[PDB]
Amino acid sequence: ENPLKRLLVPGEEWEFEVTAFYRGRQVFQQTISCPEGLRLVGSEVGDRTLPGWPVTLPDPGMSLTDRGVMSYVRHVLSCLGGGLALWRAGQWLWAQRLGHCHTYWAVSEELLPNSGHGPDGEVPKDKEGGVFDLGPFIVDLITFTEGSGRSPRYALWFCVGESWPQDQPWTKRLVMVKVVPTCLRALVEMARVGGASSLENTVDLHISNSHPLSLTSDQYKAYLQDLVEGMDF
Amino acid sequence: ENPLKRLLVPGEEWEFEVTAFYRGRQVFQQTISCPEGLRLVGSEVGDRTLPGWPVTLPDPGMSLTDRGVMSYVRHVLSCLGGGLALWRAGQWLWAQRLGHCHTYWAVSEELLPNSGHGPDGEVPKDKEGGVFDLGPFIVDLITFTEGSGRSPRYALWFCVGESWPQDQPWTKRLVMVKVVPTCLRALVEMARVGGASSLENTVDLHISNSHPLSLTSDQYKAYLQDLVEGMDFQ
Amino acid sequence: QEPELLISGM
Amino acid sequence: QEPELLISGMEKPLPLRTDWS
Amino acid sequence: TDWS
Repeated sequence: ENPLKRLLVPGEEWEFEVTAFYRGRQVFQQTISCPEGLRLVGSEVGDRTLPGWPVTLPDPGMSLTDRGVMSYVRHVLSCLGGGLALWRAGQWLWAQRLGHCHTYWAVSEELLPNSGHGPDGEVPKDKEGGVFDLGPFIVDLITFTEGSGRSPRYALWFCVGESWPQDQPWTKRLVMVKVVPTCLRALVEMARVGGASSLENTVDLHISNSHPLSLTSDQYKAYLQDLVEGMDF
Repeated sequence: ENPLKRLLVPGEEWEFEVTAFYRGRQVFQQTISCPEGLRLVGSEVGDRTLPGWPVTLPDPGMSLTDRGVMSYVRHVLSCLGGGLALWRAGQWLWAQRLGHCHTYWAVSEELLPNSGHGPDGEVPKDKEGGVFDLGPFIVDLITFTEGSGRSPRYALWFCVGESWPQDQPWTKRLVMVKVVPTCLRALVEMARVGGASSLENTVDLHISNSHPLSLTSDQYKAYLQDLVEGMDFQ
Repeated sequence: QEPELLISGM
Repeated sequence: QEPELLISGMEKPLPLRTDWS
Repeated sequence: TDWS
């Protein structure tokens, strides 16, 4: 009855879009759906026994042009070990660092990882750490539909093997990974177009067992409010 | 004989990829080709006797979601006037501010306008301002093919109606426009892939009447060298 | 943190 | 200019190492 | 190696 509640139903799988950048250049993109989430890894062998879908970041390639720089990328990748794990449980996203690369994270904009205020945290190794709560996200999204606040951020950016580029151009970092749970992207775009009129617009939530929805803003905001009332704060 | 020299043959037009962002969000992207270059305008028109392909930046639209912010964007666009002119004279790119919006520029990364060293300059209003020189670019491209230099930058970023966002998140700027002469993107990509083997690779110069070229790294570096010996240096 | 517009004339 | 890698396991700085030779 |  509330289509958005499909987001949190037992057995649900979200799609996550992984985009990797080596020194400010997009080198890889893959979309994952898996109940155990995903692991950002370096090689396609060595660890094949861990839960979570392996997302192998590509070898930097061997060119006469930038081999000094890419050599560093290659070493970083080779130290990923079990990887950087990311998964969902209920309304929360969790991450854990299973290899040797110290990894910092922040929730930020699609195009700019480091808006200046520094990392939200370092991904823990010996315990999982919460990196996202859909509860506050949806509160902020409703505020956005009411024009009382900016578009909520949903892009998880990870800096791998180096300190967070606080007050530094992010493109200088060897390995930067953006992870977007694409449902959140879709929810924001829906609010964005919904503010332009009261005509119906289509949303694909990009989650398991969910066909596209065609809602007016009034209906969407109604569903958002019903959703957030059943969420944990 | 040297296919790369077609970059500078009189009468040829470069393709320019123009991408506009309102508050960090891509709102527009078009490829433009015109002997008199292009003019970034905000649909006041107002003169039809100006040179340059008019590139009309879209209305920010009306939404109950970011009404206040888009109002500022709209104001900037309403003050563009004759607009931001960008055009080529041989190996040089030139920019001139024809309207009332102060505009700052840098040659920077594809994905990041503000590398942290501030703007390369302010686009002047009553004379041409040089924003790019293919001479040094090609010298730096050759260095890159020899492994002893980073790839040269070629992405022109413009910040329109606000100061350059030095030490600030560029996504907060109302109107940022990236302009990529796509020949330069292609030249850089060709060197990158060329370093990885002695096989032929394909490079498309994206200029008028261009067709993809199939060159080995040796043939490509020879042509870069021949090209650079034909260009002007001060 | 409102924008400071830099437009001449007016 | 050079990146400074934050990778655990990289073995202590040469001064913090016991010289058994 | 050029890190700029």
